[PDB]
Amino acid sequence: MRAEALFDFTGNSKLELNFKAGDVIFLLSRINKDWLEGTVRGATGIFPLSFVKILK
Repeated sequence: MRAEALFDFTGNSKLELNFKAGDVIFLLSRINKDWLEGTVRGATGIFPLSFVKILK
């Protein structure tokens, strides 16, 4: 599925997915209850579920 970012998320590590509010993320899977793995802006990485709205 996909998720629309609600807030900007600037990760510290290259393992974390960077994005800005309004970006639509192509989800890859849940890594745990509070985090997702997804793709956007040419990169892949993990990010907090609470920073996006799942489009479903």
